[PDB]
Amino acid sequence: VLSPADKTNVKAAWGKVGAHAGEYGAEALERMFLSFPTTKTYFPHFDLSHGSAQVKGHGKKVADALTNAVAHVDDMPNALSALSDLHAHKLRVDPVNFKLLSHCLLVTLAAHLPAEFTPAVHASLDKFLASVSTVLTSKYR
Amino acid sequence: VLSPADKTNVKAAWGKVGAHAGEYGAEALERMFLSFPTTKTYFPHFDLSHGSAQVKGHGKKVADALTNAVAHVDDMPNALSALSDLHAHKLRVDPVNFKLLSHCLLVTLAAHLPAEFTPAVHASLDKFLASVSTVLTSKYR
Amino acid sequence: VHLTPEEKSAVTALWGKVNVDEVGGEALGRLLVVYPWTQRFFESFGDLSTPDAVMGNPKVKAHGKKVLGAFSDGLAHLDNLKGTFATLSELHCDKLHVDPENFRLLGNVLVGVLAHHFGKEFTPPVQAAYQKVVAGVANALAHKYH
Amino acid sequence: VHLTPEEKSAVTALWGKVNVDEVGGEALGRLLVVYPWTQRFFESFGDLSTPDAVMGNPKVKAHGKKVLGAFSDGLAHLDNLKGTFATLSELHCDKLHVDPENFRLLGNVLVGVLAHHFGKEFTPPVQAAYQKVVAGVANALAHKYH
Ligand code: HEM
Ligand code: HEM
Ligand code: HEM
Ligand code: HEM
Repeated sequence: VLSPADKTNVKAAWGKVGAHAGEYGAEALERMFLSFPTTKTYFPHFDLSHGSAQVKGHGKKVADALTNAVAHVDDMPNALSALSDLHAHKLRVDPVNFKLLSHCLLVTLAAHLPAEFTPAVHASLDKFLASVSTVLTSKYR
Repeated sequence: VLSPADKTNVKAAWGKVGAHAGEYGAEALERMFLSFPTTKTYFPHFDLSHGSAQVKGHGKKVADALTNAVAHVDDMPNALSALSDLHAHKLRVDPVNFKLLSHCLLVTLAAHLPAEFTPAVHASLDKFLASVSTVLTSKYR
Repeated sequence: VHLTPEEKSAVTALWGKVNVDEVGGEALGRLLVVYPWTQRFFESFGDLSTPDAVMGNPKVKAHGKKVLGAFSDGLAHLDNLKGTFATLSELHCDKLHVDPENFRLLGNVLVGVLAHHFGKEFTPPVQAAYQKVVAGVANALAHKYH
Repeated sequence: VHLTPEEKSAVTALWGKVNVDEVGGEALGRLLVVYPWTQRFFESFGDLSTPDAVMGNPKVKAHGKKVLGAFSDGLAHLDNLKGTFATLSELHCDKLHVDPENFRLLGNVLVGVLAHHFGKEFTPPVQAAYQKVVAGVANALAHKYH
């Protein structure tokens, strides 16, 4: 579960992301396609070229779903309801894959938040990405 | 989430384990150390040889724990509060090992319940063990 | 894969008694009931909304027998899992878009099925030799991914 | 491991700028904070009660530099990590009883660290190259488990 401090810590790092979310989000996805190339099996109908509009848009959608979760940290299931349904019933993405993106996102924040990515901010972020992943996977079966 | 049918399927199945629960516990540990050798890393103090009374008695404790899990299917976090503090703050077993025992445990049930190990029954049990694993690993961080 | 004389003997002996038709089918069906998300690759297969439905569907049975039959040839070429499955690895990657994690999930349900089928005869040591086989097949398959 | 010439040069060049001891201590320190169950091996290092305690601990730091120097000598032998890490692998299994998952944990915490240290120089392709190196090492360290 997320402790009080965890929430303060996400809300702080994320605030800092500010307007770049969409950009960060696109960077994460490309980090993932390069690192874990099996994750591409889920995007066969995307142009996964670098700078592709497809990747940049989806990047922005991802980041928006994250800001929202950040906004409704005390109520994620609710806040992501529509999203867990989609991933569960439509995309049917194997739960392993959520670890992979979370990792890639964490690397993305690291590279862009020198001053803020303290060991404790890092732990709280790792946890929140775990919870986001658990909420999104919860209706799979 | 455990649906009323999953609950019914679990009670049902576990009920046929009956008195063999401990016996099945041990066999599960056993399949576990031979299948996934890395898990032995946590019992360097046990005689892991076949017939080992330490395995046997450990098998029995696990089993009894699952029994108590079944009995309290609606309030597992409470019923397993002590086990979760233990695995998390003392043993500190990597979460990834909960999956490996859960599999060896499904495997043992299958091999002993040729009639009740229906595909449906197979899914409610795996649901059940993944929740039990979730509970035990909920206080790690 | 590397298996002790003991392990090959146990793998192969159990395999001689497996009905590739019945087992393939059970294995595939149980994949789709236990981990429903895998149903995304078989959109064009029939009703898959019920365990009865899955388990009773001719297309699933059909597929199962083909998977197992493929698996069977790996067994026979335990020494060269990679070279044996390279073509099907490329198939599943470039044409099918199957996340190789599914290989794993299948490898596990197969163990479960042999266990259910064989009971006692599927002993800890026998399980272990099969756990290795399936892991090997799942890696020979994920091998051409890129 | 399996690295194109370009990937090797990439790995080799950033590495040239790492302060081994500093990063070593950071990664290890970060491991103990992010994934606290890893602390189980380090009870004789003393206070690990807070993130500050962990990061400030001379024992963690000293342990970090030893782990990172070995990793570092590893790079010289990308061609044969299994060769290079065989004894150590034997040690973590037989005498330390370190579950090879921890290695996978450190590998990723390490990547996080490189990313935080180098920022923008840590591009998506630099990350990929590193991700192969770290999975290769963790594999090589787990090969003699039994
Ligand atoms: C925290 C993790 C994730 C979040 C917040 C997330 C969020 C989203 C959102 C908001 C959408 C689109 C909804 C709309 O169109 O507005 C979506 C779609 C999608 N996601 Fe996820 N997602 C996550 C993880 C994953 C992972 C791990 C994968 C697979 C590797 C995945 C694959 C997909 C695909 C293929 C689509 C549809 C793309 C298209 O065809 O438009 N997602 N996700
Ligand atoms: C549902 C899964 C599990 C259940 C129900 C369970 C239950 C138990 C119980 C009842 C105890 C003894 C506590 C006491 O005597 O107060 C125990 C201890 C222990 N467990 Fe677990 N356990 C689970 C999973 C794990 C896993 C996956 C591992 C590692 C591979 C693990 C490693 C240990 C060890 C090392 C101990 C202490 C053994 C000794 O030194 O006496 N457990 N567990
Ligand atoms: C694990 C070992 C596997 C083996 C050896 C294997 C082998 C095969 C074979 C031999 C074919 C058909 C080509 C022919 O008709 O000769 C095939 C097709 C296929 N496989 Fe795999 N398979 C495996 C697992 C999987 C898994 C886990 C999935 C996803 C659940 C999958 C998805 C597919 C699909 C969708 C097709 C084509 C179906 C169609 O065209 O109707 N396979 N596979
Ligand atoms: C690439 C990953 C790693 C490498 C290269 C590595 C390397 C080393 C080396 C070189 C030593 C000392 C060898 C000797 O005294 O002969 C060692 C000791 C040790 N390592 Fe590892 N290590 C790794 C990961 C880890 C992890 C992740 C853990 C636990 C979370 C760990 C736990 C230990 C412990 C407890 C010792 C003994 C410390 C002592 O007795 O002073 N190692 N490691």
